[PDB]
Amino acid sequence: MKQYLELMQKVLDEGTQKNDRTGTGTLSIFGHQMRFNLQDGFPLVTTKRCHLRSIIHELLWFLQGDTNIAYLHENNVTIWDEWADENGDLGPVYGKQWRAWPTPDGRHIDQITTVLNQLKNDPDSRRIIVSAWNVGELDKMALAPCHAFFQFYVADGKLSCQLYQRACDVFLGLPFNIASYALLVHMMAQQCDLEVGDFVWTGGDTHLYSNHMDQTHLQLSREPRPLPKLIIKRKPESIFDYRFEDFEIEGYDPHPGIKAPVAI
Amino acid sequence: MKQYLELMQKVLDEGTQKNDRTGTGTLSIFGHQMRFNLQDGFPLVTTKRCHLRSIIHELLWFLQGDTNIAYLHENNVTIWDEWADENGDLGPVYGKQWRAWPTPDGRHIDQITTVLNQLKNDPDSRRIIVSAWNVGELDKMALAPCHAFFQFYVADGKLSCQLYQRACDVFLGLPFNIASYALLVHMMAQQCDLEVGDFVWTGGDTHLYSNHMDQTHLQLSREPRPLPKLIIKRKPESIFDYRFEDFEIEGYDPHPGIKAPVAI
Repeated sequence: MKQYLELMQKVLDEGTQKNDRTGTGTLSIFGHQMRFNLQDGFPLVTTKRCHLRSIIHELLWFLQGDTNIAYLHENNVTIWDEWADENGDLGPVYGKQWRAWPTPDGRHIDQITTVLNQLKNDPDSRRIIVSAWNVGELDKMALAPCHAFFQFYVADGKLSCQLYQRACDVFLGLPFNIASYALLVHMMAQQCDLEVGDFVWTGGDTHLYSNHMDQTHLQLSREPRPLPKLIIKRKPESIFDYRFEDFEIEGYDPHPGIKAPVAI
Repeated sequence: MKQYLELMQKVLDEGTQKNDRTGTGTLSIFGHQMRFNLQDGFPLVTTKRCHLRSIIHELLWFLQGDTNIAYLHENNVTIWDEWADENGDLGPVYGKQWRAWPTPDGRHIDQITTVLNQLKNDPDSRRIIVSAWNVGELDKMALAPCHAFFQFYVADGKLSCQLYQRACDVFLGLPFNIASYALLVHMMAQQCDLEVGDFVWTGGDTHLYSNHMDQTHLQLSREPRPLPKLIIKRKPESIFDYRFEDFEIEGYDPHPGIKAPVAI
């Protein structure tokens, strides 16, 4: 997509050379923001073939709040396998914080229900927020939240959402991330009888791995195509009642897929 | 400053009309980002006279972690008076979360010390973060955090910082906010023997109150002047040992101050 390709070029042009966790070098920039008007089409990259299967399953899984990968395993979704222990547990990652943020006084805060309550009764609130950055539980998580915090906003009958992503592997992870949150905005908008607005993506340490350079140049040589259209075939009674089969994509005509090699 | 004035104009040009908490209407946009290269000067607005007195005192107060306004009162800093109760308490706002985020297992997490530890031992970390958004303590706070979350980054011997501000009164609050965090970056950089990099400001619900419109047009009619220079007269042994007198501003030549009327 235009916004995505321009970010790749920006990292190439002004990114600084360094390293990651402890291995493959990277080119990185700090602080970036882009916007996707969801009325213009569903933001699924077209310059390389992507699939929504895992994205949809993972989001439904997040919304349910159970951090065990049993559900993902049952549906052959393996993106969390590398981090799950022998019992399939990941610790209190995303879902747990979204649906049951633990407090010192023994309560479990449902941030998703809270946000839906705000959107329906106080849409102009300046604090319609969901945070996965629970400082006191970071050490227990298999991975520290990447998509750490997001906020909603309502104007002119449209629902917008801004995500703060602390770090981002532009080539491998970003396409997945943008589609995931775009899907959530559509679901929340449907439950609130609102039209979709903008998805605003804000990133911290935004990078490209050294071994993804040839792949990046290849993708940049391709012209983006018209964005597809998301179809929700059914209207669930609540945000927790969506099903995999409820979502379909129309008019998706991407360029060939590009593999993403990763070091271990 | 150029970046600040362009934001005011953006809100004027594309902001939508609505309301706030429950009173004065506003023009607002959702999702914005701007960058200040601290090497180009200290980002204290020049198109209207500003002062650093309260900003400095408030930041030292945040760093100490005590949320009672006694210190502010002793120094005639009254910006938190409206929210403090009879005993001068504000609940677990900013400072408490920065220095003693409470966990369900009875610990108090010092995020400032943690970040300094990361900057000195693992500067390439993609999670050098401080969050004030403690979901389980929001109801006990006098006010929900506005400057909610910030992240540091190091490259080419320079320290950068990105702040996520969930909501922002562009005319009254933003000038204060930008200078406050810029000051923190300078202090953290000094303690880490690093040069200052960029301060990246990211906002959510960014607005201008209807009764600040004439004031905004007046400020936009003024040409920004060269940014001043921050001087730190002393090098404290730690981030918790700074004093008010350690900071001085040179070359600050602003336009006349503009009052900000507020409804109650």
